[PDB]
Amino acid sequence: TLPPAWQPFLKDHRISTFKNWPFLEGCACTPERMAEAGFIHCPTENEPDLAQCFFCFKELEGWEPDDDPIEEHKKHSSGCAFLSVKKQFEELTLGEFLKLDRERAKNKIAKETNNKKKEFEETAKKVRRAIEQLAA
Amino acid sequence: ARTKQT
Ligand SMILES: [Zn+2]
Repeated sequence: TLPPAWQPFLKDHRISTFKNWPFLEGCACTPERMAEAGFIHCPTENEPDLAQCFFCFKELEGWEPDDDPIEEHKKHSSGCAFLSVKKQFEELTLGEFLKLDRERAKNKIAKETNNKKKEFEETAKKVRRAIEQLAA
Repeated sequence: ARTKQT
């Protein structure tokens, strides 16, 4: 088998992650077509159709059956490197693969930072509002 | 689709 951390590089693992994905047979954003685009299904309560690139970590809710997940990926995250991987996985080299994984680990960190930032600006707003009300 | 919010 393949080291679990490295698993989302696998189209078939990514597919397997779609569990009760609403858009099946007749749709353009089918789990197959979705995994092919690098998404994994990571549903929440308020967001049951939440999908995420395993590589750039962009997150997209609000899918419509006519959406082409590739086109939708170039749109909301053109910078993503997986988008450029022409080759099929096992056609890669370990060298090429490790380059890619390093970039993933970097994008992940980049994403963590980015969230911590929003969390920070959220807390700020609360503090601002409070102080204002307290001065009023 | 949309970029996630909140
Ligand atoms: Zn991506």
